[PDB]
Amino acid sequence: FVRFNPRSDRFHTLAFHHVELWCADAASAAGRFSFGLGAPLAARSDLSTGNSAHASLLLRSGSLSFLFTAPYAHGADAATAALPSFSAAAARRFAADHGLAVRAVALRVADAEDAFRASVAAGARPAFGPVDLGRGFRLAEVELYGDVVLRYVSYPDGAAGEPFLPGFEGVASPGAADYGLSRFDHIVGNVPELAPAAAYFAGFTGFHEFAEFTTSGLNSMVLANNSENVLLPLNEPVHGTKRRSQIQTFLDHHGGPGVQHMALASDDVLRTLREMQARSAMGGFEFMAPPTSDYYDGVRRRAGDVLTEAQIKECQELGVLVDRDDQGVLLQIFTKPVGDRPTLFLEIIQRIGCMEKDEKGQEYQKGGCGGFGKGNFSQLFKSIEDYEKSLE
Amino acid sequence: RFNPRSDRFHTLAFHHVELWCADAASAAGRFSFGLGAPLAARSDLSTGNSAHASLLLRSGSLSFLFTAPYAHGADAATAALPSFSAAAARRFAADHGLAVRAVALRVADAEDAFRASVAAGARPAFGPVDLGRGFRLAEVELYGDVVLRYVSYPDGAAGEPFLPGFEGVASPGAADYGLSRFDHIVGNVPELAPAAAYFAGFTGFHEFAEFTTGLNSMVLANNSENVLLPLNEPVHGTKRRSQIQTFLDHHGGPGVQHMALASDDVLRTLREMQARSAMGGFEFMAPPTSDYYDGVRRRAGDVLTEAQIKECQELGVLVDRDDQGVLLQIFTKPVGDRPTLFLEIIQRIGCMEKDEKGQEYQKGGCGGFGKGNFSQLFKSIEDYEKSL
Ligand SMILES: [Fe+2]
Ligand SMILES: [Fe+2]
Repeated sequence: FVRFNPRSDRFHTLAFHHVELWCADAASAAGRFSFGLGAPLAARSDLSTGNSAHASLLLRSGSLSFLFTAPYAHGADAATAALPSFSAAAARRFAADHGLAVRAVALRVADAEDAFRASVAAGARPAFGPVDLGRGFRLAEVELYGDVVLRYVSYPDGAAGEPFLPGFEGVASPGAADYGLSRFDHIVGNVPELAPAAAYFAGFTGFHEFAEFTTSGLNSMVLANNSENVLLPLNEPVHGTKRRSQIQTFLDHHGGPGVQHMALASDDVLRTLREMQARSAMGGFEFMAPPTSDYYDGVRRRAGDVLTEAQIKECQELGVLVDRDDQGVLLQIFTKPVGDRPTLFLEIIQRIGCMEKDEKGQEYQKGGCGGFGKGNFSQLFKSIEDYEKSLE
Repeated sequence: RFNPRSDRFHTLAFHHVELWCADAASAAGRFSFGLGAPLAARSDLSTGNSAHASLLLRSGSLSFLFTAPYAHGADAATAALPSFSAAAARRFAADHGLAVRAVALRVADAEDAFRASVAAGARPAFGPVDLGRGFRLAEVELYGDVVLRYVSYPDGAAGEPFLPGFEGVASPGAADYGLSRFDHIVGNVPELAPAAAYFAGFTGFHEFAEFTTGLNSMVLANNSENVLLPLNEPVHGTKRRSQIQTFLDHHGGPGVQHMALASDDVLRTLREMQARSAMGGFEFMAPPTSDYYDGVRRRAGDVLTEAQIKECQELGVLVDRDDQGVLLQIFTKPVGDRPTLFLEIIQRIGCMEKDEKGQEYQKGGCGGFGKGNFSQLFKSIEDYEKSL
């Protein structure tokens, strides 16, 4: 149901800006994600650019921005880091600690200095004080959950032509094309306990609850900004049970709280999935086994009035799950872990519905249109369990 | 000129090369796509291995293993590679970043290779052990934190994925780009003489070639000479900082500088590889300017056609020759973040010594190592700095 929205953000939160993974080797991670996701390299900051502290590669597709960063070892001169908050020692420990993982969830805000200030005044634990990067660009960080930080980035609307962040050199893509992913939809974190994680996070941002799924194996709650275009869910495990909670399994292998999955939206998910799946065999990402025709007979009954046989067929061929909503239709699919451990994975989706306008010809879509796959949980759990037992 | 055939143990050929990292999935995936080597075997949590995640890529006879250690809830006993040590691997990655940890050769008897090696000076790294099904493994120190690994197994075991404990992975939707075998693997050390004395000393590998130019080099080889393992040391002086020292500096010690991978049709191979550079594959050294190709016409116009020279020029491949042999070669830019490890793609033309029946055995090293191209090499990187 639609939960009330008290529009209580403590600072103006515009939208997701980017995500940064602190890696063992940026070249490797960025390189694989670039062809695996169809996100050409767009900016860079490394030795070739005068940064001898860290190597950073920014991949982009539509409005999706993925930053991959790794520390140099010797001859490293910290003062040359394009990202002032970088810590070689911290990064090195991060990589050994979790393998491939998300370090920063960055949101564009009206003013990074005021967002930090209002955040710390409301309990946020500071991670990196506000600094100017140049051209009206500001950055600040506070602790989100575990060793993941919530990063604030602000700049004049007129500076949006910047490749990424000051200090980053733009990279052109002439012999390059994307697969259709356009934006981050939601970023989910796993914590040992929801309430305290939620109280701290909602308490310093003013973000409100948009949705919740409670019980197997987990309790989830989605937090959103005023306009609800920024969605940050949190999961906690449910103890006891039969098999170990999939949430606990992550905390165990990951070694603590962290980003579990990131949902990436496409406006034509079928075209996008075909491109990704064509790359699976040679280093790309793999997807969860497609459900069986029974599941799909069910989608014909559940939503045969929005998808066409040739579409539902495509869905079954790729392994896409389909959910219906009081006001929208959701197509979603999950990849297998993108790193060495069964921790971080990706979700690819497309939302159908909830379109409206704002005195302009551009028709915007309501955030979270179609839900989060509540109807598919049953199947998702069965696919996960089966694969689990399959791993014995 | 003289092959003393002094091997202290039976060295059959290159078996695989293992790179250690904190993140093997990323490295393996990028390399798979960049080299055209589909996944052929794995050993990890999904196979009962909670100590390390290992991925084996393969193209023809080339085998690349990528390994990273698990951090929490790990059982060391479950390692498929008994020599693996989590703490040593973590330290290795923080020290060198993405790099080659092991150069593995297939030998007659791994135990015999080890015993014969330490009997002659080798620093032991891991004692011989039986992995099961006739498979044996041992390791000794090569240079720095890189080890020379020995594996052995009966010709009937060849019917298995990799080493016991590794699960085979089928690649129905996967095709390679023509890379078929390792040609040579080069290590950089601070001082050549002692390192080469040590290395040639415990293996019995003889000196195949030598280049005394800012670096000096010796190429050691096994009896059949199908295993070539060169060494470089930097020569200090003049102005420019030795590219060999740059490696040592950024890498933090001795280590593998480059691996030359051979293809039977390198032009065909390079087109596939270069078509993927823009999307995460590997980048190469910018092509030499046309005057260089005016040069290969002059120097190899008798063995290569105009169409073939232009193809080389489009791809940026360098050409060189010796007596009875032609070498085609190209260098990629660093494969990881640090200006250290890189790859060399080549094809050797000639030295097809046979008894009139058909192509079956080419002498190793046919065409040299690119001596005639060093000057273009110095110029290509100079053109990089002189283009910030
Ligand atoms: Fe999701
Ligand atoms: Fe070479």
